[PDB]
Amino acid sequence: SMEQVAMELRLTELTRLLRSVLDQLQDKDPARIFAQPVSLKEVPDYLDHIKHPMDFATMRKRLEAQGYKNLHEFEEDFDLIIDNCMKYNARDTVFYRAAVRLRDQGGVVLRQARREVDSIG
Repeated sequence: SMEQVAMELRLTELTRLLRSVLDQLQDKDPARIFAQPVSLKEVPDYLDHIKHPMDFATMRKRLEAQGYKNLHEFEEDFDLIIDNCMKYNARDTVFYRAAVRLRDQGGVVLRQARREVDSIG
């Protein structure tokens, strides 16, 4: 149907905007602390602590399959990256600190993304 096509065009365009948002958030992680999944070879107990691992590479795979239907879904995964790190790592660690700075800097990007998603529809 033509409606299904219109819907798919909206999803494509959301994907475009979320790709740009993802790039911008990932620039706020210049250390690349969040770039890849925590290695279960290197942290064998990780899943005993963290039930839903997340990282920027995993988000990108979902994004490119158009697997984010709305901005809320995408923000859920970004918040997992941050929140997983702040639980596993102590306050005095470069990992925790990196997550705080990513959260704070990312907030700015996400605030305007929400306005754009609403504005463009």
